[PDB]
Amino acid sequence: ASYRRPSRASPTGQARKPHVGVRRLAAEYVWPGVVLVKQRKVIAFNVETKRRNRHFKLYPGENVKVSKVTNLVALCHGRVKFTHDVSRDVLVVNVLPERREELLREDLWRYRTEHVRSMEENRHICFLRRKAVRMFGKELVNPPTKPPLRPFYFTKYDSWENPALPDVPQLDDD
Amino acid sequence: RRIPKWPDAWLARQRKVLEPLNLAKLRTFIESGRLDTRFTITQRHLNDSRCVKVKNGVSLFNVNDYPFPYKISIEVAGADQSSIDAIRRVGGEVIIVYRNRLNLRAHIKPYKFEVLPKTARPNLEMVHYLEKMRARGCVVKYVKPQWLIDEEKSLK
Amino acid sequence: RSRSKRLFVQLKSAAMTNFCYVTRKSPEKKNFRIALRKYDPGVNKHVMFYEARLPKKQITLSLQRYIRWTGKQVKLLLDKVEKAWEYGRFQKYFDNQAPLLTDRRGRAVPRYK
RNA sequence: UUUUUUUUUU
RNA sequence: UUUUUUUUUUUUUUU
RNA sequence: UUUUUUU
RNA sequence: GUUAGUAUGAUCUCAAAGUACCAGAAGCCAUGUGAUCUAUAUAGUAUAACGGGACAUUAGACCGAACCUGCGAUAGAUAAAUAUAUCUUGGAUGAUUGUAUAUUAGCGGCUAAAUGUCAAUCAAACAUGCGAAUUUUAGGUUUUCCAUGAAAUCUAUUUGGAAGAAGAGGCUUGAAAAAA
RNA sequence: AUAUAACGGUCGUAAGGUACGCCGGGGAUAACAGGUCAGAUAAUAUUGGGAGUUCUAAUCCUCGGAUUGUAUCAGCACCUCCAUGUCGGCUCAUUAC
RNA sequence: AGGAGAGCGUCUGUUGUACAUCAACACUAGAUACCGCUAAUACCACUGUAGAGGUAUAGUAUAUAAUCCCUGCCCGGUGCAGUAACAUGUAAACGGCGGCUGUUGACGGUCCAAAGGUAGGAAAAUCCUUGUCGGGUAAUUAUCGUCGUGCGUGAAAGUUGGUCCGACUCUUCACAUGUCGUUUAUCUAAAACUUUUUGAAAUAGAAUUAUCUUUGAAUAUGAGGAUCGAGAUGGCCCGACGGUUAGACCCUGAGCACCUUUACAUCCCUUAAAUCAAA
RNA sequence: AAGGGAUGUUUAGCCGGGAAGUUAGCGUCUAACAAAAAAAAAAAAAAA
RNA sequence: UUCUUGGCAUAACGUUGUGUAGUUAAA
RNA sequence: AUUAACAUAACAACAU
RNA sequence: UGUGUGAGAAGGAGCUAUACAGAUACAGGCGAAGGAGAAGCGGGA
RNA sequence: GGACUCCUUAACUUAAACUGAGGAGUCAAGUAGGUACAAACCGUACAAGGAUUAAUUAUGUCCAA
RNA sequence: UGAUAUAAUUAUCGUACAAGCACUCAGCUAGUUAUUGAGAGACACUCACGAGCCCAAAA
RNA sequence: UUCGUUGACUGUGUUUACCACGGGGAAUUAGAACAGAAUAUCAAAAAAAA
Repeated sequence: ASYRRPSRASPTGQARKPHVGVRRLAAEYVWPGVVLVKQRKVIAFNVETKRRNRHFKLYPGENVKVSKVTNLVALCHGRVKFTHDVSRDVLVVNVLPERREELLREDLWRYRTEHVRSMEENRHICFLRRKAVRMFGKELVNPPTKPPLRPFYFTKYDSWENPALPDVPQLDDD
Repeated sequence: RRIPKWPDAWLARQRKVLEPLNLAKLRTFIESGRLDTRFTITQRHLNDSRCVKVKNGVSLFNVNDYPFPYKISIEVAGADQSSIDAIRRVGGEVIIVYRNRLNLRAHIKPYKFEVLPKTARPNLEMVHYLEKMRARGCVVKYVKPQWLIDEEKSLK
Repeated sequence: RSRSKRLFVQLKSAAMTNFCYVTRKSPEKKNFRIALRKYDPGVNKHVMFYEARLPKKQITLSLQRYIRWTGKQVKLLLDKVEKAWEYGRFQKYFDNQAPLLTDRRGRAVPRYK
């Protein structure tokens, strides 16, 4: 008999996998430049006849940007929030601008997955859920004082809020 | 083998860098009394005081543009703009004299020579450096050539 | 290797500032001159950039070593030396890469010319 | 002869 | 009808 | 130291 | 009344060292010996042996003794012998046999041509080497007690198989002592 | 301005045989013997259909499934490890139906 | 080591081998190529020696194999010879030599090529380990004769073979015969036993060493159950994967060692080319 | 620059005992695990 | 308080070296 | 004169 | 606060290294509108 | 670049101790006990050390015990 | 007499066990060395001086 | 509208998504600041013999 050996047969195989999916959970502090959700522009045939979840992409919400490969990235210093759409049956990622402070257990409710009907409603909810206004502010609860972590290439594992280190003002937050 | 070449590294590594000297150390030495401010301080005194081991020429540099409290007339081969400004603000002086490899040795170690040498003439590069420092405001002491005088007589 | 059929053009500034740009065009438009209005740092002004009609035995490591060892076909190297000499180079003053041809003992101290 | 020589300083 | 099972290491099934 | 068989 | 470096003595061999934990191949190159065994027709400086028969008849003729050699069978195979013992082996007037002293030396010679032979396992001989031999295989690695305590996973190496080399990952973080 | 498409990149357009096979470490002679496996297949019984055609079971051919077993064929692993066409004959033997 | 049929075949002579148990080399003979003397060729110190103190009936090289026998076609092809200063001649030098289709078929169509197996032998040192028929035997597929299809070989590549010849396979005839169904008697001894003299080797982790069954994919004197009354010497060889060292296959070797249309790299030699001797 | 004779060195993937075919960058298609996934233990209503 | 822009690529360009090109009126 | 392996001898034992 | 994930010489019909100086970048602006009928021109700004 | 078992599942003859995946235990590197006889199964208040002591566990209770 | 017990060593997923060595004893025998190195999130001892430390070869 | 344009510009800086490393390179922010030269769009127009 005969048999055609596929080009992708062992050992010649794909080593890098398409790690497509969310990269930040709810109530997760983020800063501009961080990728929130990764996606791919490649689309397969017969998308409407599959069981897998990776074939579906998410839509942008509030304080988000779409990159070249359709990646959703943050645009402000805040926490990640998720929301569902009834009109479309698709999740939407939202970012609430917030300052660096201790996360209390009584504020967890602010980051709950809610259902919406419209983008307008999305924003309206966002507004209500937002802690405080930039122009008015509030009293921070145990804000950080120590400098940030060292570069990755320097040290992969750095101590957070080192007592040894001196106190430095925070200006990036604002 | 992956990163490309970087000629800038080994090209600048072979450069003859002058020996730096912070003004804070000079102030501490003056306060301690190792150096006498009543006269002009020179590389001979600096070397004999064990402050900085002079081998090719002392240079002066300031930090944070800190002002100089005292007033002195130092003689060094070069100095930074901040140091020159700080020394001149109070009323100090910075004197620069041209000396080659032999002349520097002679000046620092006169006892090593039975017959003292003669000062040599500078080249184009050194003349340009001296004239550049003259604009900065250092008292330059060197013999001028004829080609410069001739040209200047018309340029003026 | 790339299989691109696109032609390589060369745009030069009209100011004689030795400023050039890099781009590509389709192969069908062979007899077509490109002209643009790009920034020229040589004059701090927007000047015209026109497409220029830009048009040999290559020397390898092996060849070089052979030449240097045996001493055959030294004219190839001597031509480059003459070109370099003719062009502004080998200057005593204001030069670090190659101030001089060789030292007093006949050596090339600068590895990178 | 080698190395080191604060970036702070009312 | 039940207690007695692969108790299939041996005897025994004494209900 | 066996149980069960409505009225 | 705000800088903290420099240089010794221990331990160890972690990409150091004309040796690098130890023992242990085939084999290459250089300088020497060997023709007293063996191959070349003993190449005249020298040189010996062959009893008889068939009216075979000057011949590659036949039987056959000495001489050279040793088919088959048996035994031996730790030997009466590291190729011997019995018998009707073949040649024996011819590319017969035999002898003193001699020549050809290994990057070779000899070869009526077998990879047969050159000092009793030669498709490349033997002796010596401060030319001080190499190994991803594989053997060995020597007194006790205590503390802590793995992996057989990933990229790359045209990726292997009996984990070779290089990188990453994996460890000492915490806790867990209480009466109106 | 050419190559590295063997594209983690020395290709330098530089190939085959050895039954003359020495050294080192592993167990495989070109049907992969044995053990294990039970696809084909074997034993008993059963059912459908066709012979015996008076008659479904005196007797014979064939099909499906189930139990037991493995002679032979194919396949053959991580297990095992002697030397062969994976024996031909001679001598001397044991067990089951 | 005899009588007869038949296959193969130059021995005498040298030697243990290019596969399936059945070889080679050498030679009487013929034929081809080079060479006119300081010959060619060989050794490879180069004004040398052998050849040879020879002279085309001489010397040297390659291949074939009988004294004879009638001995086919092809130069498109590497190389050599020649020169239009790259026709033409050499197959006894140098690899070899075929498709469809129509009437047992002389004959007709078409493709390709330098040429398109000649004759002979032919179930074969070759296909196939039972091709048809005849001779022998109570049986013959073994073997001879023959047919020439079943596959196929193939002419100085050496084919075929009259006569003669034989340490070359096989068929078949004759005498005796313990080869035999199936085994006896006597004797001898470098056979065996006892004594005298004298005195090894292989091996050896330890030991006080079990029959049946079942466990362990390899495997039981040592593990579970049952059963079971010890030793020494002579004899046999069913187990203890019995002991030793004959043969023999494979590799991840990034290991040697030989041969070679690896002609890739290098060396030597012969062409070519240059220099001095040299007015 | 051509010819002859010598020397040295190379000829590497992967299943598979071996040979052959097939294949070698990047990208990309095909997926099964349950009931505090059931108001189906713990819930609701009580006219408690 | 400014109304926009450093292309296009659902296959994205072969790293390093050589060659070419470019830079040095300075301590 | 001299350790071990190895070779021989004497004494010691009774709920047997 | 609930997602990523195709290993085995397993299956399939995966497979192509390419385009553009522009009615392929492109500010502003515009842009397709049922059925029947006419025309027989594969036309949205 | 791992040996047995539990759930899901690719290949094979719904075969094989094979070949290869997802996530728990054990062995590897674990003692003594149970399972009749040889790592992987159950149990463990699991082996610093010594002595003549008490306990609900897998599991047993006619004899070998 | 009763009860109980699988020589040792290395490799290996595997006490792997019918694989490799060993009759026994005596002697020898396998991690040696910083005038030249060092603390690098898989582990790094200690003495002197101090913004100053060391001093090479002659001697 | 059959409309404009060449920004597919030129410099300073070492902070950030992922992470064996390499190629920040299946491709992330205004590093929101600073020093030059280009293109596109402006904005406003209320009160009608009670």
